[PDB]
Amino acid sequence: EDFIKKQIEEFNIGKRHLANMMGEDPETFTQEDIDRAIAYLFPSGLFEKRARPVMKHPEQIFPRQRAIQWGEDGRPFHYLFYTGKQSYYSLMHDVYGMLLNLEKHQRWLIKEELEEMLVEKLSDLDYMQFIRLLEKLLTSQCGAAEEEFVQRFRRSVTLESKKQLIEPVQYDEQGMAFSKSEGKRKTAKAEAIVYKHGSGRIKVNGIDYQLYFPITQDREQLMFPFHFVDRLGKHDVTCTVSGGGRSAQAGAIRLAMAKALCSFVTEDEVEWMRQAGLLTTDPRVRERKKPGQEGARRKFTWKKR
Amino acid sequence: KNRAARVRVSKGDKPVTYEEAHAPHYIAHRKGWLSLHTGNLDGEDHAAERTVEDVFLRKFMWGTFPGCLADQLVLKRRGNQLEICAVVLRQLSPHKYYFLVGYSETLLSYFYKCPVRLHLQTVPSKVVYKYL
Amino acid sequence: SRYSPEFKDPLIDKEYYRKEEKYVRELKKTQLIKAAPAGKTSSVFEDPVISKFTNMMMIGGNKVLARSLMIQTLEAVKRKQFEKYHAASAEEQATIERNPYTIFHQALKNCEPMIGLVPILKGGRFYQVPVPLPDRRRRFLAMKWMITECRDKKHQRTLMPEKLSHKLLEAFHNQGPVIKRKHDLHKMAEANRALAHYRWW
Amino acid sequence: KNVLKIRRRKMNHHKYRKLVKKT
Amino acid sequence: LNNIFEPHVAVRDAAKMNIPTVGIVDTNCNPCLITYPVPGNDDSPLAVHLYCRLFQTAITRAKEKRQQVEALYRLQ
RNA sequence: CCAGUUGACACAAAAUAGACUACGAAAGUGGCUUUAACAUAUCUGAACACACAAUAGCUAAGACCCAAACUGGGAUUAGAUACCCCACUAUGCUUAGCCCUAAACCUCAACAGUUCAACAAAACUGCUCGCCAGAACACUACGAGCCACAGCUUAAAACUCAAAGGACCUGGCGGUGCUUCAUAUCCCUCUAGAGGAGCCUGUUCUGUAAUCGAUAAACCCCGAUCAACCUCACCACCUCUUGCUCAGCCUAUAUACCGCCAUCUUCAGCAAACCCUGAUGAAGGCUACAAAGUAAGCGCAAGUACCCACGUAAAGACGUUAGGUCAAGGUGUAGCCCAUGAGGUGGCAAGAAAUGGGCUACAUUUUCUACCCCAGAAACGAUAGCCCUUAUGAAAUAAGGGUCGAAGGUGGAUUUAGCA
Ligand SMILES: [Mg+2]
Ligand SMILES: [Mg+2]
Ligand SMILES: [Mg+2]
Ligand SMILES: [Mg+2]
Ligand SMILES: [Mg+2]
Ligand SMILES: [Mg+2]
Ligand SMILES: [Mg+2]
Ligand SMILES: [Mg+2]
Ligand SMILES: [Mg+2]
Ligand SMILES: [Mg+2]
Ligand SMILES: [Mg+2]
Ligand SMILES: [Mg+2]
Ligand SMILES: [Mg+2]
Ligand SMILES: [Mg+2]
Repeated sequence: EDFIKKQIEEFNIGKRHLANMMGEDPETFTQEDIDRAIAYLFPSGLFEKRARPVMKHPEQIFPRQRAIQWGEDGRPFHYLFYTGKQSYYSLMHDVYGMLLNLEKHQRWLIKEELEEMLVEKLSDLDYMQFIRLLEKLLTSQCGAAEEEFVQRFRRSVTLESKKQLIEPVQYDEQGMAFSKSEGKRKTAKAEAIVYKHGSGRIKVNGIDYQLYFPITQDREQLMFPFHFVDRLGKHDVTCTVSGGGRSAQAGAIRLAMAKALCSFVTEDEVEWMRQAGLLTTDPRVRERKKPGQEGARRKFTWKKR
Repeated sequence: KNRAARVRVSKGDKPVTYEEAHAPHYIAHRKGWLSLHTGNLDGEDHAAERTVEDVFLRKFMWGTFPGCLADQLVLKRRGNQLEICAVVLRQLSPHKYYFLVGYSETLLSYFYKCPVRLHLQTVPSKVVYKYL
Repeated sequence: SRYSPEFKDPLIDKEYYRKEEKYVRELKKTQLIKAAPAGKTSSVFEDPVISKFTNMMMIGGNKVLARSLMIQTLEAVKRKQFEKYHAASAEEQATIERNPYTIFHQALKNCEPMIGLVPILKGGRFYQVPVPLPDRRRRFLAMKWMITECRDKKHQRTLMPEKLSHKLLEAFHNQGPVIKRKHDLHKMAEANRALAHYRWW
Repeated sequence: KNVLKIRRRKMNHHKYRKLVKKT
Repeated sequence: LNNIFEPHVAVRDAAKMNIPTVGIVDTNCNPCLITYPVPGNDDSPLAVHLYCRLFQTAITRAKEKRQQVEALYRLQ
C-alpha cells in the first residue's frame, strides 16, 4: 500500500515540475495542456489506446480498497465482518429492515458496475437476491422516498431512434427548390440536385437517361424512390455521378434521389422510406482481399479435408 | 501458437524485459519501434544502406560495453545527429565510464563524419512488462 | 458474414407503405436498416417472384446479363401470346393471360411440385420417406428444375433466348421437360409409399 | 471382485478336455 | 441447524482454532465438540425470542460492568 | 388343418392374486380334492460310514401337441456346428444298477452374549471341528476308495522369477441412455470452380562431371515473389593442410537447440501462496431456502485499425505431434585436416509410369465486336509444340504475327467455401 502513496508523491512532484515549465500564470490547467503535450513532446504512435502516453494525476486513476478493518482490540465496522463483503450484507440487512418497517406500516446495473461502486467482488446469485429484495421493496406499498432510493441504483430510459434529420428545402443558390444528397455502393460517391418541379425527363450527368443506361433495371432503380413516394414525373435532376461503374452508380443515384425526396416530404413517408431500406448504405461493400486465401472468403480446397 | 518474441507464463519473479515479452501481431500495437531510422520509408527510397548502417552501429555499441546491453539501441537521425539511447547498467566507476564514452564518441565522429554520442540508462528498475 | 446482428432485413414492396399503428411505427423505427440491391425494386408491377427467378438464374454470378436475358425472353413470349390473342378475336381477355407475370405464375403452378423424395436413415441405411416442403422450398425446387432444363448443356443448336422462350411456351399448357420431370418424380415417390415409418423428425 | 480368476481355470479345463477328446 | 439436513460447519472451524463455542443444541444436533451445549427447543418463536432477549441483556450488563470496573481499577 | 362363432384326442403348464410366509441340515415349490406333514428346542463333536440331489450324464426302457445335442435348406457370409426362420434324436413326467460335483453363495458356521487397509453384509470375546501361510505345472501325472472306464475326495515333485492375488486415486473411452448442442457445419437443400480434358506447375524417383528441405499428418504455384556458369546451395581437373577466412563445412547426430507457425480452439479455463475434505494413500476442493474458495501469474471478455461494435491478417491460457529443420540461417558433439571446402577451369531443365494447386471450353456463354449491352459467325471446342521475336544469353520464360489448330459432348458415389 505504501508503494501507491510513493508513486502518488512522485507523480505529484512531476506535475509540479510540469506546471513550473510553463511561464504562464494558470496553475489549475485542464486537459488542454495534456493534449498539447501528447501532440508535441509525447507522440508515441502505438496503435493501441492503453500503452499511449496518458500521464495523469493518479489521485483518481489508482483504485482504492478496504482500508482498516479493525481498531481498538479488533472491533470491525459492522457485525457481519466475518461473512466476507460486510458492506453488501449490511446493505441487504438494512433493506430487509426497511421491508419489515413498510410491512408494519401497511435500468438495473451490471455486476461489474456494482463492484466498482462498492469495494466487494460480488457474484451473480447474490446480485439476483439483491434484485429480488429491491423488487419486493418497490412492490411493498408504492411510495416516493423508497422508490427514489431504489432508483438511485438504476438509470433513466433515454429513448433514441425516433425522428429523422429532416433536411431543409434549400431555396438558395438558384430559384428552384433543389436538395443535395449522396450515395454509396462498393466505393462510390455522388452529389445530386433533384429539383421540385419539372414534370418531364431527368438529365443524368448532363445527358438524358436514354443513351446512358439503355438497360431497364437502371431505369427501375432510378424510379424506385419516385415510385415509392408516388411523385414520379414532377421532378428534374442534374446530378453528377462519379465512381463505381454500373450497378454501383445506379445504387448511388437511387440513394441520392431517395435522400433528396425525404428532404422535403411528410414525416410519415419519410419514416416509411427510412424503414423500407433506401437511404443508408448496406454492408455489401468492397471487402478486404484475404491474403491467406486465393480469392475473397474462398479458402484452399483440401484445407481441413 | 507463435513465440516470435513472447515468453509464456512459468514462474513469477523471473528476469524479463519489454523486448523479451511481446507477440508478433503486436509489433506496432502493444510494442513500439526500436529503430526509427531513415530506411524503411515511403515513398522515399534508400533503405538497404540505412538498415545496414543501423545494424552495424547497434552491433558495435553492443560489443563496446561488455555484458551491459540487454536490449538494442534506439538510433535517431535528426539530419546530422546520431543520438544513442542504450540500456546501460551501472558497471563500476565513473572515470572509466567517461573515458570510454569520450573515446567512442571521438572515434565515431572522426570515422562516420557525423557527430555521435550516447547516454547511459541510470535507472534502478528495468522495463519489465510481464511478471512471468 | 458481414451482416451485423444490429441491422435487420426490411421489406421491398410498398403495398403496406401507404400511410397498433403507433406500435408498429415504433418497432420499425427501432431498427438499423441496410439498403436494397439493384434487382429488387419497389415497382408494384415488377412481381418479386420474377425477381427471385432471375436471382436463381444468375449465370456466371452476374445478375445483369441474366436479368436482361430473362426480360428479353419474357417480352418475346408476351409478343407471341398477344399475336396469338390480339390478331385473332375481338376482346377475349379471359381465355389468354394479359401480362408476363401471369405467364410465369401459370408456369410455376404447372411446374410447382408437391412431394419431395428424401433418403432418410435410422443408423446406417437410407429409407424412401417423402418429406414435406413449404411453398418457398417448392418454388425454389421448380426454379432449379427450370434452370437445369433450360441449360441442360446438351442441345448444341438453338440459342439461349429462343430455347427459354420455347420452354416457357411449352410449360404454359402441360408441355415441356419440366412437367415431365415433375411427373417422373411423382411416380417415383408414389412407387414405394409404405416406407414413411422411419422418420426421426 | 468380478469373474476374472476363473478365466484361466476354464482355459486349462478346456485345454484338458480337448486333449482328452483328441486322443 | 441450517435449511439442509446438516449441522453448521462452523463447529469444526472453531475446534480447528481453539474457541470455546456455545450452542442451542437440540435433538437434531450433534453435541460432539461443543464446549457449552444448551439443549432447548428451536421451533417455537417465543423460545428464540426469550433466548435473544436474555443474550442481549446479559451481554449489555457484562459490557457495562466491564467498563465500570475496568475504569475504577485503572484509576488506582 | 390360413381368421373361428355351434366341438373334438397327451406323462403339458402354472394367465393378476405370486405385492404372499413356509419348512427342510440344504436341494426343493406355488391352478385344484385326499393318505400321510415341521427330529431333539442346551450347542458342537466323521472329507476312514447310513442319504438327497442341485443342473447334467452311462446302462433297461416307458413317455407330453410342447424343446433343443445330430439337424438340412437361405440374410450377412471374408473365414460362422451360435446369431436371423420349421420341428426333431440321449434328456424335461416314471421305476432300478450308478461319479455326487457345483457359485449345494445368503462365498459371512451353531450357542452365550455386549455396544471401518479399501470395498463394505456394523464393532467386540469364549466354545467345536475344517482351511492354508509360492503362483503357472497343481479341478493334474502318480497313490488309496467308487459297477465312472471322458469323472469324483485328496492329489505332489523338476527349469523360469522376483513373486503372485485383491482393493484403492482422478483421468483417455463411452458404435454408454441422456442434457446443453454443432448453422455452412452435419444429413436432409442448394450457388459454384475441379472431377472426362488444353496451358503454368511439382509429388513416389529415375541420370552423369546437373545434393535439394518430415519434401504423409502442416508438401504436390510449398520454400521458388520460380532452375542459361550466378539462380542449383550438387560433383570433377590445375593445389592446400593460411582452405579469401589467423579455415570452414549448405557434413550428421530431431533422442540434445535458437529460429518462424498451422493444428486442436468452431475450448474454457491452468495455478504459485494460503485454508480444508479421505483413522490425511494413491487424490479432490464439490450447485444462493447455499455443502470451502480467496485464488499470485496466462487468458476469451476489452478487440488490437478499418467497411461503426458482426466481418478481415493472427492467435485467444498451463499445452497437443523428443512437432519441420543441425542444411530458410547460426549452434554442444563427432568426421573431412590428400574434403563431403574448395582460389581459377567443365557439367541440367524430360515426366519411364500415375496425379493434383491456378487460367480455360463441352455451347451459342469458346469472339465479344465501331455500341458494353437496341446490329450477329464456325454450327463445336477451331490447343500445345514450332518459326519471326519484344530480353538476352553456351540449352525458354509471360506473350504479339504465321502454321498446327487439338484433347472430348459435366465425365465416377461427388469435392470444397458460402446463412450474403
Ligand atoms: Mg462342528
Ligand atoms: Mg460326536
Ligand atoms: Mg443330484
Ligand atoms: Mg425339440
Ligand atoms: Mg426327443
Ligand atoms: Mg411337472
Ligand atoms: Mg462337496
Ligand atoms: Mg453352485
Ligand atoms: Mg522432420
Ligand atoms: Mg495456429
Ligand atoms: Mg479479441
Ligand atoms: Mg485474420
Ligand atoms: Mg521436432
Ligand atoms: Mg571439394
